[PDB]
Amino acid sequence: YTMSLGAENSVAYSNNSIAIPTNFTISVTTEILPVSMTKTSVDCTMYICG
Amino acid sequence: LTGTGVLTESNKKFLPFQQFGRDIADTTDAVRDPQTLEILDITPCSFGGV
Ligand SMILES: *[C@@H]1O[C@H](CO)[C@@H](O[C@@H]2O[C@H](CO)[C@@H](O)[C@H](O)[C@H]2NC(C)=O)[C@H](O)[C@H]1NC(C)=O
Ligand SMILES: *[C@@H]1O[C@H](CO)[C@@H](O[C@@H]2O[C@H](CO)[C@@H](O)[C@H](O)[C@H]2NC(C)=O)[C@H](O)[C@H]1NC(C)=O
Repeated sequence: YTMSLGAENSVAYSNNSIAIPTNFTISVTTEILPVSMTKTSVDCTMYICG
Repeated sequence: LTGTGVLTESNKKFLPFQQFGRDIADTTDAVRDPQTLEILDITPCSFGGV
């Protein structure tokens, strides 16, 4: 299929109307970030020649 | 098949036709002794950085 970007949401804009929140949600989200790699050492003489 | 390694007793039960043993990286880590029908693990000789 041809992918859809997102659901369409036409915001009801007018020159004298505002939307004010009456409530709130305390939302906890996860962010995973790599920090380090495996520290690998290669003996060049032993690798090439044994 | 020549090489240099420590030959220890093995817990791998070989099939009667198989003689050699390889790990993931295609290196021979197990062998069957031709004189006595027993299985030996080859651990590589101790090495490390100084
Ligand atoms: C604020 O008012 C606007 C206009 O009356 C609302 O917008 C309409 O909402 C209905 C409800 O589903 C939709 O069917 C219409 O298509 C919307 N019109 C437009 C131009 O967007 C809006 O929902 C109201 N907001 C609140 C929080 O009550
Ligand atoms: C704001 O939203 C919260 C939801 O997070 C509402 O809390 C709920 O209230 C109902 C009715 O009192 C309870 O049955 C739910 O168990 C409540 N949820 C939680 C998570 O406590 C709160 O009442 C809303 N406030 C307003 C003014 O709309």
